[PDB]
Amino acid sequence: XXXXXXXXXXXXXXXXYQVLREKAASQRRDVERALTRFMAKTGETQSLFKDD
Amino acid sequence: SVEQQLYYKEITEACVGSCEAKRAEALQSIATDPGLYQMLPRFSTFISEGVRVNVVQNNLALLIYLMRMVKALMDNPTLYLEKYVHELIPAVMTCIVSRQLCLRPDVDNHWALRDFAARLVAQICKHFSTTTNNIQSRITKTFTKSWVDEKTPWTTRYGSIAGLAELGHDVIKTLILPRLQQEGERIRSVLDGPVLSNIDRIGADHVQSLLLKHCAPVLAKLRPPPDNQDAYRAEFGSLGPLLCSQVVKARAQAALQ
Repeated sequence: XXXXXXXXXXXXXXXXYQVLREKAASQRRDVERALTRFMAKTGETQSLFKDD
Repeated sequence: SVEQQLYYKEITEACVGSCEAKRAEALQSIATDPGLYQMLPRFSTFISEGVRVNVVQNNLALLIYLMRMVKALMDNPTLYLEKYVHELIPAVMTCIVSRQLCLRPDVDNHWALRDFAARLVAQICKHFSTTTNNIQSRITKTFTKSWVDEKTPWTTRYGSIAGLAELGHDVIKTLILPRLQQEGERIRSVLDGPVLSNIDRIGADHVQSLLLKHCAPVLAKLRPPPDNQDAYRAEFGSLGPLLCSQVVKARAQAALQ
């Protein structure tokens, strides 16, 4: 069958529900912290300690 | 959700707005984002369509903004950029073509900034030739068809010579070397004859600058540095003895270590 016949390729399955929504919530947390740092260092700033 | 398009709106308004501190901070932001994808299709689509619009509108500042945007896309060790490279290869290289529809002098210096965009093309060729080998072959065939033929403006010849300059050592050794002399005779036809085509004159002048100060070290490696006038006779006169002088400067820079 290595020479005559053939097959078909998909090459992408994970199917892990809890892992998928962990990845989605981690990406949401990353977007939160990224925009947090962005407009944290962008605009008018008052800190918690001195010069955070 | 909602924060995706908020980040997209603010990052495109930082891309268009000329706040220079916010410019550099957004570039370092894109360079330092862990896990910033799924916006990358809309990011690259905005890049390609903004390249088309800025080719139509001839705004060099938005062009260098988009090239720094591509540079910031390059400097992330997390972005598997592979599947979207087919959108970045036109969007950069359409910038390395366009038909001199701007103003002349300082935009010729901005064509040198598009040679820095050809350095970006060199970084793409360094990081993405792992395909069933197509990318470097496609870019070298495109640069060859730009470089060889006549009816090619100085923007196209300039960008082709700049891209083949950025591709590296044996590109200059094997592809520029044979018809170096014929394009030198083309510039000699631009020289010594008519006067009032100064776009083409200054274009051929810094074409000569690229040719000299990038083809000097490969001839310094191959050809031995006696016989400066014989090296000029072997390389159509006009390169020598500035070819041998820049070869001596490259030997001094190599011996500087």
